[PDB]
Amino acid sequence: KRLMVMAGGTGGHVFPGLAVAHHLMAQGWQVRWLGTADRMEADLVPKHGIEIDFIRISGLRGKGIKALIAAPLRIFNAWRQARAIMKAYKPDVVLGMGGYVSGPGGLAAWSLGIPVVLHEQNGIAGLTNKWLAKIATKVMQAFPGAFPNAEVVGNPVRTDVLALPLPQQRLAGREGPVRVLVVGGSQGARILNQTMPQVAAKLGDSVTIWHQSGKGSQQSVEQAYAEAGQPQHKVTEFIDDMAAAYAWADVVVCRSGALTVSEIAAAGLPALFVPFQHKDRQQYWNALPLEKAGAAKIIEQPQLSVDAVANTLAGWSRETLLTMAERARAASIPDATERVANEVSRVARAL
Amino acid sequence: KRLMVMAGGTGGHVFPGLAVAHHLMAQGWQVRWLGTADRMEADLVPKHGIEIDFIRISGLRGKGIKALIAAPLRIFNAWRQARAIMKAYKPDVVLGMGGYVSGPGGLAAWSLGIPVVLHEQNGIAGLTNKWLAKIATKVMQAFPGAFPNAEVVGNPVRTDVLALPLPQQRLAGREGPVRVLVVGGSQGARILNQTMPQVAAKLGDSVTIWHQSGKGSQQSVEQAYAEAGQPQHKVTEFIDDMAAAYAWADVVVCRSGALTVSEIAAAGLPALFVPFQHKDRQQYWNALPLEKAGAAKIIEQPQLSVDAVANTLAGWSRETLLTMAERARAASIPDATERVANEVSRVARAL
Repeated sequence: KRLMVMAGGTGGHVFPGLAVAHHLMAQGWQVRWLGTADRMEADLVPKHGIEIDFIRISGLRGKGIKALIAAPLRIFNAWRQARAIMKAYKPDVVLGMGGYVSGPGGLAAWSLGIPVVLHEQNGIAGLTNKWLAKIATKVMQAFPGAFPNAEVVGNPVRTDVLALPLPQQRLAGREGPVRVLVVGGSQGARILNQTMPQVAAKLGDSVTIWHQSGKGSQQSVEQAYAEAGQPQHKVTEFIDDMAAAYAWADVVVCRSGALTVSEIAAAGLPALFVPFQHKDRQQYWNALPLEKAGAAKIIEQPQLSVDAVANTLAGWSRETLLTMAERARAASIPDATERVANEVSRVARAL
Repeated sequence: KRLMVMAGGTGGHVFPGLAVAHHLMAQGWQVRWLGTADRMEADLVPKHGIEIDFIRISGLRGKGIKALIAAPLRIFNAWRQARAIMKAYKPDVVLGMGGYVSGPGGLAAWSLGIPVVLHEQNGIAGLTNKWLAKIATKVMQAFPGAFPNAEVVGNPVRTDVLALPLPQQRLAGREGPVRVLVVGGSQGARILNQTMPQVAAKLGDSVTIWHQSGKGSQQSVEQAYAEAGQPQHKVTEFIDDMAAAYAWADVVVCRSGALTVSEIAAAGLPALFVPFQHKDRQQYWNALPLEKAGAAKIIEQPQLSVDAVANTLAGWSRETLLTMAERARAASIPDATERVANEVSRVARAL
């Protein structure tokens, strides 16, 4: 069976799409990618041993369906390019993980009678997925709320995180300072590198921190902690083994990208989410589900301060943290990858 | 007031000598150094703005004072070199901090009628100091036992450590995992770098570690802890602010060079001393004083192992550690520099 995946690196849709592709390739499936030449998937997908076909959508990015149809020549051309690719590759089903390229791609598949399956990783539907869903044979979403009735299947999560012991077991008999894990990602989180050292000064002996500063920020954060009078805290540029860090932690302080929220839920860890601000507030919507379940606390930019973070952490006892961890695990969906792959398989079967 | 300090090729002798030098220079005293052009003092002393005269003694092969004294022409020449140096500088007194170069220097001062003051930093007198004591006007030792009746004045301690709050204040209300500070010095202690990660594995959550690995060993030790399943421990190449680390720690695992032992006592901290093995067992004798006071535990490499260290730490309760801490502080002398400085002043005035 042939599967064509539409998922660009922008918006981070390529990673979950890659998870599904690899899962199906292990089932004998042939997978081909549909993306754009000057985007991240152009370099990453080939490194995964997967072939990729390109189309041009220049000037069409950021346009919703009404805006696309208002550009007759360009939308028709991208649509014709995708149609040619699909007539040649002849996929049995097309999977759209979100992203602008999936618009013309989805329209091409649909016009050719190829079933379209979509997956939305965020708490709020992306511009393209929102309208593409109307010609989709099957629509899935990671969290509830992005779409009114789409089956909730979660996002793919790293196997090592999924393998972690349940919260009660992991936290059993644990006493001593609340272990705070600060995660900034490869590039690091500027606001966290600046805020946490002062938070440490306010909380003193009540917490033990492992702060991941991001590339080239190890030295300055390490210095900030010493200046705050809490030099004993651990600061690393990166964390290669997130599963090991999650197993150690009592609570995590980090941004709320969609995959990150799913990973946190699967790890069964309480979190204090600092959503990246944006008029769309995508990350805010990604974290909301966990906050609603009482597994995390969201502090958007408009309320972020040293005192807000410090007071928030200080208010969480070990009993409260255990409850939050369990609620996180409960809000988790461990087999998102298999579920999506199975639905893509069922739809290709025309069942 | 002119003083000539004679201290050999080891920080053990040189560092305390520099403290006494600076202390007196800030009081109008003129100070000059006597050492060897090939040893570390040749580079360090000039960096402190102090002039340094050298004694050239070739063909020793590392034997030291015992060899020099067994070579008639060599001892005669070294003694005359020192006399020429003292005839030109005309010091009112000379301070010997140990080391073979102080031997010809002391003989020279004695032959010119210049009083000789000695300071022994270790639990066992160095051979040069032992013989020199036979012509010295005043002998002082850091710990009792080096010499039978020499005044005990201790060793110079960095003042940021001397100012650390008392054990009761530091440990008041402190709970949680025992904080273990592993110190290997600028070059690191290979055995500690290899032993502590394994010890961490055995003690798990009962301890929190801050391991100072030494130059170029940060990454290998960091990796060792991760492989031992305890990646959360802090690992730093160096520790500049030792006072801050000592403030944080509950117990210290380190070598027992003389200055280190005095520093541990001043910090009022329990310690697991791992003496550097040698025929003279110098470090063993430096530590023995604290252990006898019930402020530390000594473990020589022969009976040193993962289980040996882990078992020792696991056997110390917080109540016990507080006791040891108080014992350590009680066995401390905070005015070593001022004390030796005063004795030097008294002798120079022929009091």
